Amino acid sequence: SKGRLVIYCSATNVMCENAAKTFEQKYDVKTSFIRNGSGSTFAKIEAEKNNPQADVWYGGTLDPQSQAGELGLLEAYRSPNIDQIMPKFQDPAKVKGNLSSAVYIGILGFAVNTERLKKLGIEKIPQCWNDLTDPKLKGEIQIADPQSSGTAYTAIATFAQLWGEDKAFDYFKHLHPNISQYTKSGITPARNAARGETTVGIGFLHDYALEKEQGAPLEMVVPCEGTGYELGGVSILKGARNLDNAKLFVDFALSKEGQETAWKKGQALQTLTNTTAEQSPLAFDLTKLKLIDYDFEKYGASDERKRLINKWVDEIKLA
Ligand SMILES: O=P(O)(O)OC[C@H]1O[C@](O)(CO)[C@@H](O)[C@@H]1O
Repeated sequence: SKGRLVIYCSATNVMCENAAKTFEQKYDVKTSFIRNGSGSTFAKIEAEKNNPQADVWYGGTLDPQSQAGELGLLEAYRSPNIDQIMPKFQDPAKVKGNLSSAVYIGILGFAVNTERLKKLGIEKIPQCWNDLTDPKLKGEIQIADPQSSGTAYTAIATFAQLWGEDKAFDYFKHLHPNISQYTKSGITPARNAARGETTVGIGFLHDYALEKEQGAPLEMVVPCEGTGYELGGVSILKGARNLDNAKLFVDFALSKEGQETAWKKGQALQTLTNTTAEQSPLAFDLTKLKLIDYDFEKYGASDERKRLINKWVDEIKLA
């Protein structure tokens, strides 16, 4: 066993486990992970900043990792594999120097349980963000909570960029009566839509694509007004105990093999950032989508992330 590695993972358990096992088997490193939301994981790393408990932060959305970079929580390391990453996303965070790197892309949207829709007596599948404010969807939608979930923050930032911040919060307020719960995890609305516990889930479409691929009666929607996206992040923690192995993990996560195994074995259907990697047949093609130019440098920062989340809690979660 060539050393150890502790991962804070913010992707799904199945993806994290497959990455940790594939790394351990490829490189003989004793690898373990702890899984938590992108926002939850940031708070934990910030809290542990004097005596870091993990070596790398893998998966989840980029914005909290960018914020961690800004706050001095990360250790800069540019993997030679960055040369293979889509040039647009080679060094995308607020603070340059690859404190954080982009390992995948996820499209924000929603999906609809077409069988439950029918039971609600609704015949039209919603096609726009605006449709989700219709009163007939009372208690029939779920979205995550940005206090824990990177997905929820990606949505907030997407809406602020689309409509302007004030209209974004107006949207949250009109959406609110249709939300049955603000979920801790970004993926929970996908799971509950798949279950038919809810009719509409808002989140990253590859999660819905996997439920669909496994039989769920879901129709995925890229909303007609346009939408944003996540970059999945990988970052080394400042003070990492196993630095060398952390660098090796970053290499692997940015590698053709490390990215392909996410969809080949890890049941994770994000679009890959390594231009030499084979994409899943179910991965979204960004060139075909109505996407805003999501400003990672701007929203992966405290003056947006802490401000908007605290504002979201004040005006939406409370009143
Ligand atoms: O919203 P959360 O809980 O931080 O999780 C975000 C992550 O969940 C996923 O959608 C799971 O596939 C990831 O692509 C994304 O990075």
